[PDB]
Amino acid sequence: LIVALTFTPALCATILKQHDPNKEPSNNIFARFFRSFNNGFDRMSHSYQNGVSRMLKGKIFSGVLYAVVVALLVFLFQKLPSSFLPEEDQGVVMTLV
Amino acid sequence: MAQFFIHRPIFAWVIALVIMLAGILTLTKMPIAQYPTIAPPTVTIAATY
Amino acid sequence: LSLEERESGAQAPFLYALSLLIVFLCLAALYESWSIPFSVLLVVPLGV
Ligand SMILES: CCCCCCCCCCCCCCCCCC(=O)OC[C@H](COP(=O)(O)OCCN)OC(=O)CCCCCCCCCCCCCCCCC
Repeated sequence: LIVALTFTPALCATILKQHDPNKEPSNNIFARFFRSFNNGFDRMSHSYQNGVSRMLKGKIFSGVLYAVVVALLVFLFQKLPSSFLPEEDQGVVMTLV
Repeated sequence: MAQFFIHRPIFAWVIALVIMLAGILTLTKMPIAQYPTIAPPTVTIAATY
Repeated sequence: LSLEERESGAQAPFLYALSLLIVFLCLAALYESWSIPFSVLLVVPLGV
């Protein structure tokens, strides 16, 4: 928190460079990757929004899904056994005779 | 306040550097154990007949 | 004392390097400059 309040704002003031409203996109293997990634993520966001809308309209379906989720959680909580600490190989063996 | 250090970048750098130096110095002297717990005392008495 | 000396060797120069570093850093914080502190630092010989 403190670092974000003091050190990073100074770093941004000092180290960030002013934006330029000019036709300076250079097509490059290193560069075009980012444009393609941005387009893909932009449409993926639309897909997510559509899924959210269908979730909101379907009250019963969302309710039952969440109920099943909590039920599966509680069912699996029992299945794991419980111990204080794990057993670690420590590279030594003692033998009793 | 953010404004104070926005105008005094060298000051903010110096504070960051001092923190890092203190931490590096600390790391060169810390104890290293597997667990935070420290075992409670034991006293043993030995006699031979 | 001989043993003490052998243990205490190389502490003073290390210790005085740390102090000079921190003095530089504090002077830089005061003047807000990386080059100004050195004028102030150059004065050490004169007193000694
Ligand atoms: C391993 C190293 C130790 C690590 C400790 C943990 C990190 C502590 C936090 C970092 C401390 C950084 C210290 C930097 C010193 C800064 C000196 C300075 O020049 O700041 C000036 C500033 C005032 O600035 P301004 O009002 O703008 O005026 C400028 C001119 N117009 O002044 C100010 O705004 C106030 C700044 C604070 C002033 C502190 C005063 C020093 C008091 C020290 C007493 C404690 C000593 C403990 C000794 C222990 C003994 C065993």
